[PDB]
Amino acid sequence: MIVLFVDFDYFYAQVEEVLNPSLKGKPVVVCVFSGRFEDSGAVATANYEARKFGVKAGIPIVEAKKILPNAVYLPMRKEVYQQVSSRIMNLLREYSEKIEIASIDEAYLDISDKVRDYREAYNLGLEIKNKILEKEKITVTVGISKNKVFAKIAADMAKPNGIKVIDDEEVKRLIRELDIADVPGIGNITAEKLKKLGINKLVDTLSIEFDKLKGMIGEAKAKYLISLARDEYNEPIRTRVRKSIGRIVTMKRNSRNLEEIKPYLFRAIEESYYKLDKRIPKAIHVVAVTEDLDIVSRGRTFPHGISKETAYSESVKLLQKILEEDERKIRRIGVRFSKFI
DNA sequence: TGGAATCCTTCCCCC
DNA sequence: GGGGGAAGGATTC
Ligand SMILES: Nc1ncnc2c1ncn2[C@H]1C[C@H](O)[C@@H](COP(=O)(O)OP(=O)(O)OP(=O)(O)O)O1
Ligand SMILES: [Ca+2]
Ligand SMILES: [Ca+2]
Repeated sequence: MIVLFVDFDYFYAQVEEVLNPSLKGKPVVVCVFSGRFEDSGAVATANYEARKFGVKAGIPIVEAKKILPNAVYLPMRKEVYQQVSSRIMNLLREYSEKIEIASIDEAYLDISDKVRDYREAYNLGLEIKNKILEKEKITVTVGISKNKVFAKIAADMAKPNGIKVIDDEEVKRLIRELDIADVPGIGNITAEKLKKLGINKLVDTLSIEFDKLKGMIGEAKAKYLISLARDEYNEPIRTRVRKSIGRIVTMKRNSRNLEEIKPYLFRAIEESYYKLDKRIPKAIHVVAVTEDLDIVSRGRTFPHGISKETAYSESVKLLQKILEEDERKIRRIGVRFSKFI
């Protein structure tokens, strides 16, 4: 099996660059302004000229501004990047039918049939990078290996504007060599839990009683890691299905007054129902980010779909449960819909 | 900030 | 005991 993975370089900033080419060469910061004070919000992403000074996804816009007061700061336009995304995904379909769209900027391809080895794959690699650059003026990084996980690791190593092959000899090398934190699916919380068990490299996973692993990081993530370390990971490329739709918004001020929270909640419902587009959910969840940035949710599944009218009334009940059961103020409020007919 | 998948624990109903 | 589904969270990208 041969998997080819594509990650679109600094994606939101690059689209902004493409749509306004004068940006190129400058540091560009795509921001999610939250509207509480001037420059409240976070950075969605930044191009490389900004990242090399620490300006990156996650940091507050006020912090980015302190480091690069003269960078170019743009509000995020998700819809635009999304439409550009779709176009690029279409290009890749013309290279394989088996395609796993992982994110707005990530896709895996099963090119087992279309190619014979890591020479030919490298070429198809370049064919694709070039086609996407030609048709869309967008640079991407390509990772190629024996399974998804490694395909992605290859890309991470080779970015930006790279293309990289992790063969079999390297796979075996990285199983011993690679820091387990750099393995997809392993965040700060799992990486620290693995340190406490002495797992610092993928191979260490074999020096443990399976139940102690399951006991710590959970069963599924334990099997994941073990199969990887055993050169045995082999999950297939599959169409991912939209299972949930929603939208959460930031309120100007933290609050506990019901009538103060409702309009944000209603706006959240509205945007969500538009996004549904002929989809009909039987589940609603009201989600709230408390003032200490903790996340509380109350929900309900119906035996039928939910009309906009029903969602309005039910969301207020769930919002009321939340207030009744959590004493903190609400920072962010919103909804998810799920269990589509 | 923020969308959404996947997972995990718990509770519950009931053969 | 365990299938089976909900609910509320935890974790990740
Ligand atoms: N923490 C975040 N907050 C908001 N949006 C994000 C965040 N991280 C990523 N995104 C968005 C914007 C990104 O361009 C896009 C893809 O993320 P990602 O693949 O990790 O990096 P990137 O596209 O910005 O470039 P690169 O992979 O070269 O670092 O999704
Ligand atoms: Ca990318
Ligand atoms: Ca990591």
